[PDB]
Amino acid sequence: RCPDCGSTELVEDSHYSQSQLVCSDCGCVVTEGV
Amino acid sequence: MIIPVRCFTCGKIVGNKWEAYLGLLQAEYTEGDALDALGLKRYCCRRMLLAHVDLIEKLLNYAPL
Amino acid sequence: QPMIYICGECHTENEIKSRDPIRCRECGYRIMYKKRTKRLVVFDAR
Amino acid sequence: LILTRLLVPPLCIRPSVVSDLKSGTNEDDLTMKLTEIIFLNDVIKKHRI
Amino acid sequence: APIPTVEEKWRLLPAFLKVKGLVKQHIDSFNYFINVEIKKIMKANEKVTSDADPMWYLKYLNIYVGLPDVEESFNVTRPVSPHECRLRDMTYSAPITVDIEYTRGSQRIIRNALPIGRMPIMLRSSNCVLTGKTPAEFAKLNECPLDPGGYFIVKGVEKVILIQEQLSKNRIIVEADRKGAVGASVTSSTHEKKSRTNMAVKQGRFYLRHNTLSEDIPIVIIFKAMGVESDQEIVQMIGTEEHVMAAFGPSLEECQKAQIFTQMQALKYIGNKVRRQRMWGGGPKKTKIEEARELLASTILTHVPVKEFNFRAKCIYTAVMVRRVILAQGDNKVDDRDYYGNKRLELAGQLLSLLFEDLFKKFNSEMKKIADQVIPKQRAAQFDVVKHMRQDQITNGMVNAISTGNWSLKRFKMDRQGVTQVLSRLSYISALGMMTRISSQFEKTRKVSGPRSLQPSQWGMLCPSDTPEGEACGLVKNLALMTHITTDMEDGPIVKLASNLGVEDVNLLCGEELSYPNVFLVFLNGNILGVIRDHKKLVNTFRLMRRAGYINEFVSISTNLTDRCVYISSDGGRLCRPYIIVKKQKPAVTNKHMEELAQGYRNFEDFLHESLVEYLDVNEENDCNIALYEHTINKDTTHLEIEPFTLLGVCAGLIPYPHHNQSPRNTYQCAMGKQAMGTIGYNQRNRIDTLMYLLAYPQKPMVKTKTIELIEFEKLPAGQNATVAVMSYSGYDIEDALVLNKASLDRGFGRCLVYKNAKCTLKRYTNQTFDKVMGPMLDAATRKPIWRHEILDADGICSPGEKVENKQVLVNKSMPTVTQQPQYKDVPITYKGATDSYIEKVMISSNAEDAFLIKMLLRQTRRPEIGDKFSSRHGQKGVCGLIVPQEDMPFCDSGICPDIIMNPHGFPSRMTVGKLIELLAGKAGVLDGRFHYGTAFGGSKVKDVCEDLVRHGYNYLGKDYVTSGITGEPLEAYIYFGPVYYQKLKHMVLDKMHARARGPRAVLTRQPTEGRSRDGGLRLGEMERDCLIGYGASMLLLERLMISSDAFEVDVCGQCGLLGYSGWCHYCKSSCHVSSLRIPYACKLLFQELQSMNIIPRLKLSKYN
RNA sequence: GCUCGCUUCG
Ligand SMILES: Nc1ncnc2c1ncn2[C@@H]1O[C@H](COP(=O)(O)OP(=O)(O)OP(=O)(O)O)C[C@H]1O
Ligand SMILES: [Zn+2]
Ligand SMILES: [Zn+2]
Ligand SMILES: [Zn+2]
Repeated sequence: RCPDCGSTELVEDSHYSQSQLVCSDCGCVVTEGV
Repeated sequence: MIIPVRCFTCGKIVGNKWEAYLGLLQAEYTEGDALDALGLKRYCCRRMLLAHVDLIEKLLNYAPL
Repeated sequence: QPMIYICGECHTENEIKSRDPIRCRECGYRIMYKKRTKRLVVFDAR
Repeated sequence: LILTRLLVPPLCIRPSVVSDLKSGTNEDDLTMKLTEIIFLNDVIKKHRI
Repeated sequence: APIPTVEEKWRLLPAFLKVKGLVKQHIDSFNYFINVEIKKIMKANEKVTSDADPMWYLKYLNIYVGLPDVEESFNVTRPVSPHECRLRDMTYSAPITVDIEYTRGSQRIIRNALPIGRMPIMLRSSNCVLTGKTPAEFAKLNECPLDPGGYFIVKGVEKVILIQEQLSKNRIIVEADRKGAVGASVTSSTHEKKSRTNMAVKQGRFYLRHNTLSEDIPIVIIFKAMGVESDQEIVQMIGTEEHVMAAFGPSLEECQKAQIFTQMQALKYIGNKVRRQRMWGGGPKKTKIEEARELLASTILTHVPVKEFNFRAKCIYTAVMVRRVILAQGDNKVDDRDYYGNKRLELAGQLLSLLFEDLFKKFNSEMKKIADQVIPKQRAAQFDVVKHMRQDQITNGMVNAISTGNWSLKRFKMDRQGVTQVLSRLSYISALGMMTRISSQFEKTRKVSGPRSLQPSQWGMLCPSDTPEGEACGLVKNLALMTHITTDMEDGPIVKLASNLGVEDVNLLCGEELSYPNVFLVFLNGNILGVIRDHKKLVNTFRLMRRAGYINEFVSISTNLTDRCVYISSDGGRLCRPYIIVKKQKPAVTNKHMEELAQGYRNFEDFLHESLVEYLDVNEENDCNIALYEHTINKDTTHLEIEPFTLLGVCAGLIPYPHHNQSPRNTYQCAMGKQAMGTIGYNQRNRIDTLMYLLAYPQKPMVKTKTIELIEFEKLPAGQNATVAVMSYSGYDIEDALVLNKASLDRGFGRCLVYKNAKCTLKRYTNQTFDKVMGPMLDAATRKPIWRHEILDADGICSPGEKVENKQVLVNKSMPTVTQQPQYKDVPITYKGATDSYIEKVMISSNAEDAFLIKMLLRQTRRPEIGDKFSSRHGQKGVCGLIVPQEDMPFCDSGICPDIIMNPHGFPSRMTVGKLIELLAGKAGVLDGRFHYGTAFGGSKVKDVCEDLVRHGYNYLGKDYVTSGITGEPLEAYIYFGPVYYQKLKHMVLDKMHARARGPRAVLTRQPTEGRSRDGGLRLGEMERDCLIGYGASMLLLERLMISSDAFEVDVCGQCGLLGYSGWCHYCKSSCHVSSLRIPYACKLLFQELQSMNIIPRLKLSKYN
């Protein structure tokens, strides 16, 4: 779940070679870096 | 691979004069007189037609078909 | 769902399902290409 | 100056790669050296016994 | 009265190319290896038996390699084409089988066809399927008819075995040492052992040094040990010159100081200086003198053979060596290593022969071990080798040695690397030039600068200009256009003719005759063949007999008047070049012979047999007189040069008028042509490689060299002819830059295609589970696949014809995590790319291991822009500085606007007059519809193209009246217009552009990665830090090297000085003195590593005030 | 992902 909005729309979307699991609703970066 | 439609420098339509040029090669015409008869006054179209290699048939020989 | 492929020498439309040994009828070639898609594709003349 | 204990470093100095494509893992040379040292200590103890 | 000249003489060159030339070397070597050498290797190890249980043996009868086949089918073979091996990522090999006879239970059992291995088949070889095929049959097999071949295909990759260069074996080398002492060295190498024995003069006396001796011993003691005990005979063998005796006096005095006067005493003294090879197994039983005699007979000077413990030949050899050292101790006539007459070239044949011999010996040893372990204790069930003949040994050995490229032969103790290299498919010229490469034994790691020089011995053999610019300058070379590498001969008739020609036996006379001024020593591959008088008659008779055909045409004979030695070379690897024989100021080749050759009456072999053209070696041509042209022929001429432009190699042949340019320009042009973009072959569409560059509309050059016609480069061009005007425009072409025309690029000029490969594998594991591809994950909201899975088809594999964007999946691969229900995790093949790509084809194949291999060929169509690198076939590499519109380009009276505007300032510093001559010839040719020739040391002259220009109404110097396109006013100076063959290079700004955000870091040291494919950041090297220090920018250096790279916050205890964690010190078991501190992560790693090394750094912290 | 080798680039 997202720590800010509590949503479950956590998508793994890499932004320019940066692995990043981020919430799809508010854009809160859950996890980043591999 | 294939004859370009437009000349690189000027832009005269040269793709339609390729096969006929080959006909002039199938006839007794040389390179210079054939290029003159085709209407290529400036040397850019002469270089375009003369220095072009017909590689499309060599590739079609390897085509699936 | 009929999945279609093309052989490397016969060039015939062969329908094979999942987990099948890659082969082609009336021959023994083992190179199987995929047919071109039917979706519309837009190209720019630039 | 004479060592009787060996300080094995943390895992940060000895990175381990989990290569799931095969049945093995990629380890640095220090881990193998420490493994061989422990094996030699055990063999020495076994021979002493 | 000028001497008549044969105009058609150059026609001798293509005929030579019909049976020999560029690629025939490796092909012939591989054929000789697989047809003759392999049988000899099998015969050398035909019988293998074990010591236990005698009367048991395994006898090989005959070995075959057969035709290439694939083991895909279940226990069935099938013919496979090399292109299929390229596609399926398998090896192109043929099953090595052998027929044998053995004894199972003392009853002879024979097998007529039992496979034992797989030999990788070289392309276009004798057993290759591609040989003896027509271009139509090549099209049926999806192989280019113009492909040079000669390379191996292993696991889908193309490996080429480079020609190795090494020093000749069994040759005395007189050289100075580190301290200036002029000593000698001889590396006696036989089929079994190679031993380098040296001789020094460190203290005015000669000591002999070998690896089998504890200390170097005087040469006189060795003389006394080898049978000759009288000192007078030793002195006579050394020489009778006064200075020779004066130099050898100290050695005799030192020998007389000791009590060594007989053979037994000398052998005992030598044995005292012999050390055991670390407790050799077996009872010695007083072997000291015996070990000394065995080392003298077998180990020392292996190439010099002793009939039955008769060291007469070895004594004469070491006496000649001492005499050479004495003569060299005066006038500094030190032999040089870079002289290519002492060089030998090993092709793929000899390397493969050694490798196969080693592998077969290992297989025989393994079989003998298995026999010894199985036969004496198993059961009454008689053991047979057939149940234990593993067939994967030789196959895996060959595959690994060819693929990895490192060769480790313990039987010969040879540890080589970089033997095989990936064939470069940048262009046809790239592969054609890489096929004829030669690496040096120096194996560049340091600045030698002694072999890197261009020696005059490379004349006609190796290309002088073609060399990789960089660290490998001078140590990687290319063969000439007309050259040949000799093979090994039988050496029998050579000895017979030498004995019949009056060569006196060396055993019949003493060494004093060696000191006579008219007596010449005759050698043979490093062995003393004997002595002779009037060596001119001997040399003339040997050359005439070689011309007649009774002696092999590759046997070389040379004479050294300084050392008075007649060398007869018959070993393989020597470089030879054909030359026309000249007798009495008139060449043997006439116009009638060339007319018969043109009509087809005779071939090059007929010229060889009729004593018209003969092969000359470097050592042989050292004594011969060669004339470049007919007018240069004088009274003292023995040979005539066939064609001077054959001096250049393959890559250098593309240079139009290379003799009008500078040598660094030619080198840079060769380097860039090795990277020139263009077509690869007629099968370039079905070919799927990891990286391919193709040209949209390639055009053959207008100024083509005869080498281009010979190598058929005009069928596969790698560039385009553009109307270049040499002038300065807008100041965007300051240093090497060029201005491109927008309208030209818009109409297809310079348009290029980049093909990349994306391969995925679905393999079956040990457990009965397999990798499976899921369908496109359709979105339930819109009933359509998601943006990531948009391009996927119904089977989860991307379909050709669509465009792929960044971070899109091509194959929806999911793999199990077990190796009870299987658990699959997704590992899709995402497309990493800045620009979009189009899928041309998707190939799906199945290997024998049920692993599905999927290869997608992505295509990108790129247009020339700012940053693309362009070449002009003259080393004038440039970058597109500005793209101006057509109306901004200047125009002539006819209305022609230039495509490429190049800076004139690049001409004076580089003196590239050849570029101007090529431009003029190309303009004349496109005017009169002809193809002028830029042949080296020849070609069309300037007067002819000037007359062609003046005839057509243009200026006789290329400069034409031009009106400025911008202001509309005529220019004050005429502009040099003309068609130039510009070639685009693979170096693009799109692939080289890089930008690095925070991104990922490395696990060991938390710093950005290295490569762009790894998305790494730039590195501030030591010199950048030095510059930042010199500027005095402390804060910028701190931000770059600490804040932005490896910043971290550690916890240090102020009591013990050690590193804590989470504000706690485990050492002191307290947390009151623990304080945070900023630090580079590499510094913390260093501190931890030092603590691991018992070097404990104790940090005493303090307030910043 | 670590290592090594080749190759290019200025
Ligand atoms: N090994 C190297 N170390 C440092 N810089 C290098 C190296 N190789 C190339 N460069 C860069 O390339 C430049 C070398 O060019 P330079 O030698 O001056 O001209 P050039 O290559 O001789 O061209 P011409 O042959 O004169 O046309 C200078 C340097 O910044
Ligand atoms: Zn034109
Ligand atoms: Zn088929
Ligand atoms: Zn503490």
